[PDB]
Amino acid sequence: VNSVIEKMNTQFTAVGKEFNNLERRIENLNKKVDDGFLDVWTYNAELLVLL
Amino acid sequence: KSYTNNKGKEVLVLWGVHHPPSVSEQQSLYQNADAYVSVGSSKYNRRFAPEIAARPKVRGQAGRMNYYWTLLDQGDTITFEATGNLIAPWYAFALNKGSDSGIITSDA
Amino acid sequence: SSFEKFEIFPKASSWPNHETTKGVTAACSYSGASSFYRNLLWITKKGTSYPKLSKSYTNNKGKEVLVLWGVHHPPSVSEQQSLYQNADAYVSVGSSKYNRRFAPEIAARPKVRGQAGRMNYYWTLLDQGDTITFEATGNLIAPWYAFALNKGSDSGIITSDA
Repeated sequence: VNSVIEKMNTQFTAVGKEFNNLERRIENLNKKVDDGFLDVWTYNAELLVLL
Repeated sequence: KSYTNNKGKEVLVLWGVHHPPSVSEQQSLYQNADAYVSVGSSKYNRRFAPEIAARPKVRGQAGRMNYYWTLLDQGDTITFEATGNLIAPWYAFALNKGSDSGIITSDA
Repeated sequence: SSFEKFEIFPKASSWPNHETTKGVTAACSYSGASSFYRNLLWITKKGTSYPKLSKSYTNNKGKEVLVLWGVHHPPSVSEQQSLYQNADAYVSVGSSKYNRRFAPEIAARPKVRGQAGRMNYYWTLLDQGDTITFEATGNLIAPWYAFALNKGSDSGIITSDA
């Protein structure tokens, strides 16, 4: 249990950003990045517990 | 008009550029049909010119005003040089460091 | 997802003082003859006299409106003299959140499709309510149609040959 605790790193400050109406492309890229990392982390956590 | 800093830290300077929507208002406020302002430093350098155009009113106003900011370094100076529309800075800020902060929109 | 194409400025009514037709070039050729785009309008003078123009528009459709226009510039001084009788010129587009003056430029440049002039194109989304004003002195390509947009997301572009 102590090994499973100490492998997961704590996360530091992360704040959502801002964009105007002419930078929609970068904003969609930002949302794709955040959702992709979120899906990978929740998949790793559930699979680790289930094994 | 010029200004130097000595505070050892960076200085965040604001200003604005007004333009009225009509020719006669520009004539009334500044007596010069042509005009420009200009901001100069080491790394920042820009001339501004006004424009005059008709546009619908917002908050009972038909004129407009743009706003600008520039970080200074320690040492290096800045010069304002204007002929018709300068909004001069009246205060400014000297910034410290210490990172990892941000904005939270909540109602707690 | 979907739109509705409608007409902001009718070709017959909205332009009494200028020349609506004779706005046609051979680089945009249709069926061998010369033609022009079906959503814009080239505008020249009615008889070597150019009144300074100003025209507004409001929306009421409850949805956003996507408005196009263009700014022409010819490559030579005499062509700018011939088409608009004004050596200096500007156009200007105003709304609540959009505001820009345009000026033409005159410079020599190599021909493409047998043409040495150029033309830039611009678009702006409107909101429900808020208006827009065009105000021009030498080079406006006025919008002749526009679009009212719906919603319904998750679509895109596919380049294929199936």
